[PDB]
Amino acid sequence: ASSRVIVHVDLDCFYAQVEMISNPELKDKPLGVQQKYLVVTCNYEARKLGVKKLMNVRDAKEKCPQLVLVNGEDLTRYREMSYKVTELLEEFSPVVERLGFDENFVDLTEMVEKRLQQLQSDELSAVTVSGHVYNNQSINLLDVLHIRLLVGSQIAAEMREAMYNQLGLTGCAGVASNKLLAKLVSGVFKPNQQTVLLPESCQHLIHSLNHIKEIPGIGYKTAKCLEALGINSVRDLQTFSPKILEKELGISVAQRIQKLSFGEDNSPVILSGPPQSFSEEDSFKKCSSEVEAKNKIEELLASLLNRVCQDGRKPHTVRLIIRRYSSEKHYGRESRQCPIPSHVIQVMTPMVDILMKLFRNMTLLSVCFCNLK
DNA sequence: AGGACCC
DNA sequence: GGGTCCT
Ligand SMILES: Nc1nc2c(ncn2[C@H]2C[C@H](O)[C@@H](COP(=O)(O)OP(=O)(O)OP(=O)(O)O)O2)c(=O)[nH]1
Ligand SMILES: [Mg+2]
Ligand SMILES: [Mg+2]
Repeated sequence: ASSRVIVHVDLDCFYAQVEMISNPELKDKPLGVQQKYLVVTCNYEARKLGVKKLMNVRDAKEKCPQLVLVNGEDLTRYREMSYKVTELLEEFSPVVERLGFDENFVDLTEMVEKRLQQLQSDELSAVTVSGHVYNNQSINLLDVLHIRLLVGSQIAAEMREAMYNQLGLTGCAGVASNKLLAKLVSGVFKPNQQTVLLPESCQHLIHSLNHIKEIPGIGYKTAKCLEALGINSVRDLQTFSPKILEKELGISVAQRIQKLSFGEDNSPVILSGPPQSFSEEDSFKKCSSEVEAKNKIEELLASLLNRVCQDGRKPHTVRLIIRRYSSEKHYGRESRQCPIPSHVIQVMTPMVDILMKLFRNMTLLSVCFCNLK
């Protein structure tokens, strides 16, 4: 099992789609989904009118005064539809990895091979692509890698069709030989379109990026380190001294990020299955005095309990997260956790009680249940 | 507990 | 306003 066919599915303006489906009157109006002072996402009509993702509400409403806004602080419906998407994809092939609420990877390698064994040495030359070919690259029908990726594009088109027919949702897909490249290529044509990457255009796709932060896997901190070292482009990263990179980022981060800079990524698509943790949050800048705010911890709990119940499995740990404030230097939240007594596993008041103590041990209040069994 | 990453 | 896995 060497060469892979991977699809990355990435839905369009996910919370906005869900809001437009719920309230048809919002369809073909420019629409922003708001959380506190942020317009976290907006539909493609708003993006034509200036509105950007994670743009603050003011900038957004003076870029576009008629922008309609709906509150998206409660994730219940987005989370529900998100699992519907994953389950539908799992029906195509069972190893589906989630990334956030609206991206999924599927390893289609077995499915592609089974479809190939089913065509004769006649219709093999009838194989055609579905959707865009990255960089308008010519297909070579005698290249077995090209043929597999095209069958991969046909499977992806069937996935996007089923999503739309069964769930009312549109999205993009990217088909490529690994997860890094499938995820880079899925965003090439948006919204609601798909693209496949043939191997000869891999360097073109990688060099299309304008900074190494654009590479999935390289974040805020790593990008700052590389900068400090004079590394700005993908090519700077590709040509940089492996030794020097090793003894600066650790052998782990360094060998992996350098491979990514070439388009190389051996990481497997992992079956996400059910979630590992369940949390709810609330934000209020300045607002929590450190006493008159327990009632908040009680709401978070009431709502979580219903979710964790419905799941069918139970958590064996609970955690309280907080954020403090005086100025905005970089990062730092705070957590205390402890196990959940097993009497209480099998509800409110004793949980309120455990939490009010983890509080006393210690803007933001969140509760997180984890260590599910 | 907290770090880095992700959407 | 959520999530993942590693140290
Ligand atoms: N609060 C918050 N929500 C986010 C953040 N990133 C993503 N989300 C939510 C809003 C999105 O609708 C959903 C999926 O994230 P994506 O990056 O795919 O953006 P979205 O689908 O809206 O846009 P797209 O059409 O994919 O460009 O997750 C973030 O940094 N903060
Ligand atoms: Mg995305
Ligand atoms: Mg999306």
